[PDB]
Amino acid sequence: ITAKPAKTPTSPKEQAIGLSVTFLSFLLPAGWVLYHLDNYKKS
Amino acid sequence: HQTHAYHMVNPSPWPLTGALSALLMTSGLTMWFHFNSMTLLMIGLTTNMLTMYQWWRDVIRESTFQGHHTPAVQKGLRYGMILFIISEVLFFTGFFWAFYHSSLAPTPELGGCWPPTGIHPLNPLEVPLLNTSVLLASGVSITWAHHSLMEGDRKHMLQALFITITLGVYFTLLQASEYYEAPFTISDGVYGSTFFVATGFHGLHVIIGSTFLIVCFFRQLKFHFTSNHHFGFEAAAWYWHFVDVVWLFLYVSIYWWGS
Amino acid sequence: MFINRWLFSTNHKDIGTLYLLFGAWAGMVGTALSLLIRAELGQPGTLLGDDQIYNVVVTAHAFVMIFFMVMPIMIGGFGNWLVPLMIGAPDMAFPRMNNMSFWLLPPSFLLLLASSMVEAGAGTGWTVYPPLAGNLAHAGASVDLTIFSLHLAGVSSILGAINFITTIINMKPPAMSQYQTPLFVWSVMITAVLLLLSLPVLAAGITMLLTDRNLNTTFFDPAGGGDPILYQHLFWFFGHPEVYILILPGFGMISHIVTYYSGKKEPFGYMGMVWAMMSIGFLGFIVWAHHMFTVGMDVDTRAYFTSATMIIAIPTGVKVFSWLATLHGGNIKWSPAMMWALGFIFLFTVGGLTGIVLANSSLDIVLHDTYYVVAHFHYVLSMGAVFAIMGGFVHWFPLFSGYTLNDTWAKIHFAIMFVGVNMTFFPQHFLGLSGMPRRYSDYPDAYTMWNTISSMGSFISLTAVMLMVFIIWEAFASKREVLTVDLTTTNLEWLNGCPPPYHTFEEPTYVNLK
Amino acid sequence: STALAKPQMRGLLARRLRFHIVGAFMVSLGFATFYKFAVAEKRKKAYADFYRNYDSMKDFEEMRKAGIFQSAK
Amino acid sequence: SVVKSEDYALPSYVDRRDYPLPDVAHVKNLSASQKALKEKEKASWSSLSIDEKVELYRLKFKESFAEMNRSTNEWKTVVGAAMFFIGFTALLLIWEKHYVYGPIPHTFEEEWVAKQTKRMLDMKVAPIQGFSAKWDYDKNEWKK
Amino acid sequence: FENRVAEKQKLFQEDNGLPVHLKGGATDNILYRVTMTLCLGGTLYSLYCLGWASFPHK
Amino acid sequence: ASGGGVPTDEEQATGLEREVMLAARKGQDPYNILAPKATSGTKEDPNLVPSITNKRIVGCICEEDNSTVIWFWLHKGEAQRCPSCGTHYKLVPHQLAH
Amino acid sequence: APDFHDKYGNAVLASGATFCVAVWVYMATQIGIEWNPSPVGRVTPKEWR
Amino acid sequence: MAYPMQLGFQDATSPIMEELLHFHDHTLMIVFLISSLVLYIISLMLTTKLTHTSTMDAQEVETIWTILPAIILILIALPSLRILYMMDEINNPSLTVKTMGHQWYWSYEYTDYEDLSFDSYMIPTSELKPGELRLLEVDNRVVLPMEMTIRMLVSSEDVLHSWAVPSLGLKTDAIPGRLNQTTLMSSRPGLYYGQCSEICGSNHSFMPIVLELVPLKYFEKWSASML
Amino acid sequence: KIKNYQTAPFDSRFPNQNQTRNCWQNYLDFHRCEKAMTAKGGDVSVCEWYRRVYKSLCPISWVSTWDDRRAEGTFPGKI
Amino acid sequence: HYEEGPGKNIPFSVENKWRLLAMMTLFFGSGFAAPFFIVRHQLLKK
Amino acid sequence: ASAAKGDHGGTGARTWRFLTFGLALPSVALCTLNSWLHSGHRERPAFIPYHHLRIRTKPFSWGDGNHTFFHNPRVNPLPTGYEK
Amino acid sequence: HETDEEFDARWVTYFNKPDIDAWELRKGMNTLVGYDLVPEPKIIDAALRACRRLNDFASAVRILEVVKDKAGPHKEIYPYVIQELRPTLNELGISTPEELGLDKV
Ligand SMILES: CCCCCCCCCCCCCCCCCC(=O)OCC(COC(=O)CCCCCCCCCCCCCCCCC)OC(=O)CCCCCCCCCCCCCCCCC
Ligand code: HEA
Ligand SMILES: CCCCC/C=C\C/C=C\C/C=C/C/C=C\CCCC(=O)O[C@H](COC(=O)CCCCCCCCCCCCCCCCC)COP(=O)(O)OCCN
Ligand SMILES: CCCCCC/C=C/CCCCCCCCCC(=O)O[C@H](COC(=O)CCCCCCCCCCCCCCC)COP(=O)(O)OC[C@@H](O)CO
Ligand SMILES: CCCCCCCCCCO[C@@H]1O[C@H](CO)[C@@H](O[C@H]2O[C@H](CO)[C@@H](O)[C@H](O)[C@@H]2O)[C@@H](O)[C@H]1O
Ligand code: CUA
Ligand SMILES: [Cu+2]
Ligand SMILES: [Mg+2]
Ligand code: NA
Ligand SMILES: [Zn+2]
Repeated sequence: ITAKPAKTPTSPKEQAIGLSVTFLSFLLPAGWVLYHLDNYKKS
Repeated sequence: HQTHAYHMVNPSPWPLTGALSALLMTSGLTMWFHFNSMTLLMIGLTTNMLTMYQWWRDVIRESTFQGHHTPAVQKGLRYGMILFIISEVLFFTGFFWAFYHSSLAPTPELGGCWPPTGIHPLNPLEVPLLNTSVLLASGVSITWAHHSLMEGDRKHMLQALFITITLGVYFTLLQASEYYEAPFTISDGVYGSTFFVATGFHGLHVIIGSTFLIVCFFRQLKFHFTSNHHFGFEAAAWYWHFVDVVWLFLYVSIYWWGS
Repeated sequence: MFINRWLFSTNHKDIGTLYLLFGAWAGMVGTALSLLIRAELGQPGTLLGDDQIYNVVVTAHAFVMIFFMVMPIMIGGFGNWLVPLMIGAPDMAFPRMNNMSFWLLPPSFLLLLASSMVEAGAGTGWTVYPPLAGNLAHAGASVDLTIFSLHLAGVSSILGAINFITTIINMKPPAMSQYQTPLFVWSVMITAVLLLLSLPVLAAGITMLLTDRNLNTTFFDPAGGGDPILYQHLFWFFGHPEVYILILPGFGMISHIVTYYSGKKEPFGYMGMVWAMMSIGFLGFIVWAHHMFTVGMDVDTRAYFTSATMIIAIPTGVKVFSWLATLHGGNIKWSPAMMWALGFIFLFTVGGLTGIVLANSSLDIVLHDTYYVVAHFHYVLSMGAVFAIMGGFVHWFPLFSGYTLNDTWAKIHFAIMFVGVNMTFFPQHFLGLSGMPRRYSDYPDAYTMWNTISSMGSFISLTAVMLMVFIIWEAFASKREVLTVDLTTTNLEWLNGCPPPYHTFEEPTYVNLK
Repeated sequence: STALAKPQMRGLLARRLRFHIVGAFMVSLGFATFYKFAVAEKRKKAYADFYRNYDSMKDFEEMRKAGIFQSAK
Repeated sequence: SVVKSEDYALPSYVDRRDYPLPDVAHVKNLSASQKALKEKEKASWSSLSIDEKVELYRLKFKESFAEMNRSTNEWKTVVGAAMFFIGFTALLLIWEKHYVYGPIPHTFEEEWVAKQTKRMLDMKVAPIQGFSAKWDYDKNEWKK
Repeated sequence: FENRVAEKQKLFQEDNGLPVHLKGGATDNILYRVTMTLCLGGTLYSLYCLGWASFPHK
Repeated sequence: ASGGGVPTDEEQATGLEREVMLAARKGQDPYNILAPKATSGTKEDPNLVPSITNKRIVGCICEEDNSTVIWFWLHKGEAQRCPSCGTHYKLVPHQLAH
Repeated sequence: APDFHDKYGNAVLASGATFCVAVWVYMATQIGIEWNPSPVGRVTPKEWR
Repeated sequence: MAYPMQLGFQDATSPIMEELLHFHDHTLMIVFLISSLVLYIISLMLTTKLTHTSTMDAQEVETIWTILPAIILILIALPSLRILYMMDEINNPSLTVKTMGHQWYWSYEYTDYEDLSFDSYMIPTSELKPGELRLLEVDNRVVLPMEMTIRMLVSSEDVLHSWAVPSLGLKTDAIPGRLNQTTLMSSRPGLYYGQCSEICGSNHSFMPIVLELVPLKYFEKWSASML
Repeated sequence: KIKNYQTAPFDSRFPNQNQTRNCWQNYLDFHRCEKAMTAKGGDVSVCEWYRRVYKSLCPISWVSTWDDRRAEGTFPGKI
Repeated sequence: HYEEGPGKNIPFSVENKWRLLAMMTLFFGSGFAAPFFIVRHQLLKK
Repeated sequence: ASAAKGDHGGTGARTWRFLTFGLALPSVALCTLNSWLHSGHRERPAFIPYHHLRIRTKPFSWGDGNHTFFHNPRVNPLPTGYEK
Repeated sequence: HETDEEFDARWVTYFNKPDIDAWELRKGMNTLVGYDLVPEPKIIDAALRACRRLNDFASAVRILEVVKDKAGPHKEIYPYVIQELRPTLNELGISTPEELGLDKV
């Protein structure tokens, strides 16, 4: 396939930001629940 | 401007209202069976009925009034109704399978016999034979209706279709009376379970098919059908023959062989 | 405008977009349930301290992945986007019904989430066998809410199957016979005929479970003369067609992706590939009791089910060999979609082969209800389906969005996923042969090492899933618009540009007879 | 200078295919042979040799004296 | 030379080893020297210089076979980055061991295992191949 | 009865840009608003009921 | 025994369904219901492809029973050839509803 | 003209492999995970009754 | 029982189980060969610059690739069905024992002569004696005579369960209202473990089976003492 | 008199894995016979074989529910 | 008519990449987080 | 079979009306007489509380929980027997 | 199908057509390189002469590159073919891709 160059290039720094927020968005809420399992298990 | 013959449908809200009426009907049966309340179920049955009415009203606007059913569109609808009726045949097949599984190898809790000890089956030569004659009769009159329509005879299409609907209603009243009179119930083990769930779902399809022929009757009274284009009447007749065929298998299997 | 377009749609591409988004969000729910399973198992002892919860999470993981992730993506998503374009049709036969099959899914999913939130959930297995799923061992609304969730999902799919069969049979150019239609459109036709005939039997079975739980029927209760084994027959009569329905549209996509990236105008042995899919769909109706070899079955019936099940290897082998003969002589482009298809071909073959071991009822006595069955279906089903899905998605994403992905990042995603799934499932074979049961929340200590490695594998596929969400973001963030695409002469869905206009084939294609 | 001799120019992909499919067959035969001796016969012989002079009462008596049984002390 | 979205329905240029003569020339608008070069091409090609020959090739084609077929270092970035994210997953599993999992059962203690192991060899677990088969009951030691 | 389909054909083919489900007039809008009110209000009520049923009432 | 009162399509068919019926009567196919029949497809006797715009997709089934169909845009102007079999096609644009 | 892979590929390979090996070795050996390997050749059996 | 890092089947305790081990070795050889052939052909398809992209004729090759797989299946089916019918053949047992599943423990009935029955529950981890196996031991084992054909009948008093002993090649679902029959014969004395193998609710993982195989005269005396 | 019972032998009437009907048939035969004997003033001793067979095969809870339902008058087989 | 074209044939905006990052985070993160929270809810009921 | 009648020159509206009134509806009339002639209440059987009948594993969602939906007091006993 | 000799003659005749057009030259070469063979010198000779009649130097060079590419790892085949065409290359003033530096990456 061929394509145009990006209309809104996403630089390495912007990719690190997108990847980090994507990762925290799945890791943090599950991490919180699992960290506190014992507070639930005997709550 | 298209230059094929198929129908691009206007954006419509009926799919969403029909999906939500499904969530309310099922949420509502849950509420009725567990939280002692009929509220959600009644709102869902009401939305279901409004959805069906507006959706099929709009198919009639599209075809009779707007002219969107070209022969290609109509052939697609023929396939859709045949594949629907095959799906309903497979649904009844699950119920016949449960029937033969239970009655061909009756367990010791039953007395090891069929019909179970303590079950007194209806006599298949009484009302069940009558109901058989009534549905077969209505298969002959709906065929009279169809030929009168193809032959351009308005009054005799109306009379034959009325007679067919009157027979469907008579079968429904008969079956209601049989259910009241029956000495066994749905809680009478697997005899009651197979008998009432399999004939009850058949009865429900008799009510749906009768309602469909009643819609065709009012469409014919308003001149919607032409002598050559009348697919809603064909679909209603194929469905009504389905209902008759399912009844013949119920009568032979459950009422006659299983007695 | 927004509501008319996205809630009242009658357009096959938008509705297909909706199903891709739905299925992607389902796949996150499913993946999180799978990570909970493997966290409970990742070391000996109890994590959740409540095995009724562990059974609910296992039951939900399978229904979400099967009914809310695979079927919506493959048939609702790729089916609706691609089948009309591949046959030059202006939309599906029933464009407004098509929108009800999509909208029944969010309510069906809400009912399943309701089932897990009320009472103590339905901790039944996705087979929902009575009497555990009955009203004494699972009293309360949860199993009924699961039964309704499956009813709404069945009706969505039976109506989708009527629409796809009619569209495919009625809406091709007048010169194009069925034997001029692409293999993906055949794989969809055949999946739809399986849906049409199998779903109504599962609706009969689960409606009888519903009446046994609420109306005092006794189809499956021996006290009234019922039989729990009758449920298993009606469940599996649907359930074996269901597994071929999960893979058939994956086989269709794979034939297109391997043809395309081998630079070929056509798959090898097209009519052999049509025959093989029809044969697998036909034999898929006469094998189901291989799911029941330990219920107390007569020896001649075990013999018949063992032999009929194995026969499926013949047509499936013709398709594996034909994909290899399609790569043969190709100018191979090693694009990320090609990697996903070649991973499919190898990992699907492994799983199909462990299926053939299980078809031998004498070995199945020892292997039934152990992790060897779980390893089987996570290779052929979880990996074969998911890898055909990922290969489809990376292949066709520039068609549906108009934008390109970063191919390097997509290769990276492939590599990480390939390591993860193999680390997670491959040791489950050893667990199975050495006798670890499925559906357990903890195991005898001897099974620790393989469980520990399988749970570490599951985290590797999680890192892949997170990465994939970033990869889609980056493509939409960067906005590299497509310019040119090769082999449009044998890939009609790309010839209207990327994305194609809302209405395509308003003027139909011209195809002569001659 | 020396002219170059004419090489085989036709069917080179097919030729390569036939060579390696034959090769893969030979290797398959090799492996079947290795496997029947490293695994399958190995197993038959382990079982056969174990049971050849096996004395089940003696094994039971050793188990009983080690204290393993509920029904035998 | 610029390719536009609105050109999708027209034949386009591709460099593919298996489609060596594409449907259009790489350069469609020529300079006046390029045009005269095309005129010169209609006379004996022995009169064209090497540079003119190269230029006629480059007006017709974008990349040569050697160029389009070249290998790249992308595999290093792919394999490296896949290793980096696999390494990151181990950070997740260190966090889960530290913060989520409690103690394993006491049956994994060294002394329990030693006793349990004796009791497996007392009951001759897997005596033919798998486990007791590897113990020497005469010498009272694992078989060498 | 008399055949008045041609009147209806004129009505529903009027070039007024209305989608078919509202092209019969004001009565269509009212029926549409009843149906959608009941569906959306019922759906909010079923979410309330799940909220209620999600917790033990002892 | 027999009477009338049911409309005929001649009387009551409307919209596109009426257009297709009236066109079929004149033996025409403005809505592409039929498969066109091939010409010899040479440069002198090209397949003639009607369009209401300036380009139309053609699928060419190069030999009877091929399962592979070859697809390409055919543009107004000089005749174009199938990229597989070389058969010629020429676009004949315009019109429909008068 | 160097792309990303020509300029960064060797670094990405080298550090990604080093990092991956280091952190998995540490996770496998330093944090108390019980792999439960075979007793064969490793455990001295001890009286239990 | 299984042992740490095990890859294959538990060693065989009954001659049916040894048959299955040899049949599995034969089938696994065929599975490795095919999977390794497909992986090899894939690598071969992908490792040449030579091309051939024109239409290829498929009927010659589809013969080999339907007949060869059919022969391999018949070569699995033949030993496979031999075992199946062999296990099924008339045995004459010397003893019948019934087991009933419950949520979540098993009971056993040995009522050929006297009325003997008892319940058998998992030993909780905190109550295990040194060296005993977590999740596997029970309070009351199923003591049985070694070297004798026994008929086990299996049922349930509540939901489904399944009664399994992998070293003996046994797994028979336990279904309320049904009496499923299987035969068991141990070549050796010892302790053989298994675990419930049909999901039956929150303690499915915690209702194991332990057989204790001993000479007949010990079995007679143990039976007498359990009355 | 014709004894040395060890367990119920193979019965070609019930050759397969589900033995429910074997248990049930021998329970019915026992009680039918015992009924025949007790009535016609003969001796229950001749009914022994069916007694031994259904004792060996039938779950105790089945036998005990079926004895209760005979006492209750709700046993569904014919004796 | 409706908007056509890249970025316009979808029910979410891609006009700003950071606002898109937030919408995608909430969309996929809410699917992923749900089962953790449903297990918390069932452990908290007893 | 051919039935025992004849027509086939044409199966049109006239023929199917002839079958409707000449065979189908006379059949229904005969069966209606046969039924409404073996009608008349038959003597209800002695109640026996068999455990495979009158099953109650959950109360019904209507009435007192213990009556079936088309409960007929004359012929449908409850688990504890016929109603007063 | 046909003998090697027949196949080669058919392709010689295709490219030797005096008024072959540019569409036909491309169709020919792009069809021919789909086959499992490196085309014989005589076939390549005729296609390079079609290039001459069509005034197309660039396509003649690219035809030489594709002969090399079709030989894959059989490195003796391309020099043999160039050897064989040398009288033609000389007569028509066709420089090889190597002589033009187009083999360097
Ligand atoms: C993830 C950790 C794994 C730990 C490994 C073993 C530990 C050794 C202990 C220590 C070794 C000491 C010797 C003790 C011998 C025990 C004998 C026995 O009773 O034997 C029974 C055993 C025999 O098992 C073995 O003899 C181990 C061999 C493993 C199979 C070969 C593939 C190697 C896979 C690579 C690693 C896994 C992930 C990739 C696998 C990719 C998918 C298959 O159990 C099986 O039945 C497992 C196979 C399941 C069947 C699926 C087969 C499909 C083929 C797989 C692809 C092959 C072609 C590609 C060729 C391979 C190219 C990739
Ligand atoms: C994508 C979904 C999918 C697919 C396609 C398959 C395909 C097959 N599966 Fe199944 N299967 C599952 C999903 C799938 N399965 C699931 C979900 C379960 C568990 C359900 C539950 O309990 O939850 C399951 C369970 C299951 C069982 C029950 C095991 C048990 O519960 O004890 C069995 C038994 O026979 C079985 C067999 C097979 C076979 C023989 C195939 C065949 O179709 C495979 C054919 C493929 C090949 C053989 C490989 C390709 C072929 C060649 C390279 C040619 C040469 C090969 C030979 C000569 C052998 N599968
Ligand atoms: C004259 C024939 C007309 C039939 C219809 C009449 C009644 C109410 C409406 C619904 C019809 C539904 C069809 C069948 C469903 C189940 C049982 C119904 C058949 C019936 O009516 O059976 C009655 C029992 O009804 C009962 O429980 C009634 C319980 C009513 C609640 C129905 C429960 C809803 C459950 C249905 C779920 C449907 C799932 C559908 C799947 C769709 C596919 C996805 C029998 O009466 P009885 O007093 O036991 O015995 C007679 C003694 N004198
Ligand atoms: C107490 C009463 C409530 C009972 C509960 C359930 C409700 C009853 C529903 C009864 C079904 C009514 C269907 C009416 C359809 C009217 C629309 C119609 O018939 O539409 C026709 C197209 O057919 C078409 O769509 C064919 C469309 C066919 C629809 C078939 C529907 C069957 C529905 C079953 C639903 C339940 C499932 C069963 C449960 C297990 C329009 O084309 P023509 O007729 O050719 O007219 C055009 C000519 O005039 C031109 O000259
Ligand atoms: C299967 C998917 C799961 C994958 C593994 C998840 C990886 C974990 C990512 C981190 O998650 C967080 O980590 C914490 C600690 O590291 C938490 O803070 C807790 O820990 C503290 C420090 O001990 C306190 O500062 C806080 O109150 C807090 O609740 C917490 O809330 C949480 O969001
Ligand atoms: Cu009992 Cu699982
Ligand atoms: Cu199956
Ligand atoms: Mg099971
Ligand atoms: Na655990
Ligand atoms: Zn062509």
